[PDB]
Amino acid sequence: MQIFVKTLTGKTITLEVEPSDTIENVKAKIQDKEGIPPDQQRLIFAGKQLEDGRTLSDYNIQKESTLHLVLRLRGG
Amino acid sequence: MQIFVKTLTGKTITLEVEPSDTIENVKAKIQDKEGIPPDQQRLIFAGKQLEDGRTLSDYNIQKESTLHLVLRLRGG
Amino acid sequence: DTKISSAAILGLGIAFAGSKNDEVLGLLLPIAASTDLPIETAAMASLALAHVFVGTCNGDITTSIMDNFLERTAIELKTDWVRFLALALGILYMGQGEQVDDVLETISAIEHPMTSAIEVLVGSCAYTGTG
Repeated sequence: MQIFVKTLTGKTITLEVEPSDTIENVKAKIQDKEGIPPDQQRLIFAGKQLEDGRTLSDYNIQKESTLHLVLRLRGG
Repeated sequence: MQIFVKTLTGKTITLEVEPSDTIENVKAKIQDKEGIPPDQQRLIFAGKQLEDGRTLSDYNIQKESTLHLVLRLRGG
Repeated sequence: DTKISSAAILGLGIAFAGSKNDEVLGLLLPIAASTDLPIETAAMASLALAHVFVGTCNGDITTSIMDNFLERTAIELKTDWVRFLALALGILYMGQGEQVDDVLETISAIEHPMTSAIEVLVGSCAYTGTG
């Protein structure tokens, strides 16, 4: 399915994933798109935050779902 | 090349390094200049924190690059 | 009386007032959320930027400010500054924009009913409030 990812900056990303896909796999796909390191990411969806390992299915995340992505608490 | 190291609120230190230079090596040059021990340093660039081992070439850090010298201390 | 502090930040605010330089920010942000040094000169700084980026809101900002209300961390100390901080998050935007609406959605998506007080502040303002 094609899920969207809205950043806290002002941009969206259309990533093609599936239900069996692991949140970890997603974070990786993002790092390839932009350049943000996994150890520095925060995905939130209608419900709560997506933990590593689990699959997009666990969070019943369907297609066209907006994933609120936020960077770690830093400064620069 | 001559890279710059701006301190949060101290001064801008300039160190002559190269692309094959390892971050750890840089931190060493700083410890010799001032007195801050590596185990108490944190080079941040464009918001992207640099990890030890890597080289100034991995981050593409060119010459006259402004590095934000930040401190850190956590573990518990 | 008035702490020389205000006088200091005041000068800086009028310094890089009209200068969208990614430098000042690259220094203020950290000192505002570098996860280390105290939270003293931090709070003030946070406001300094708000004044400048009062209109055009950046990302690295709402990101750190947000990752704060949640993780907070910057706990090294505590006293009274959540007032000025919350205020910024409000004026952080121009005013008329559903953008804020989304933000609130994030704060609601996550637990931590402590920031509730804030949810009522920003909420009451902008849309969803007046009648």
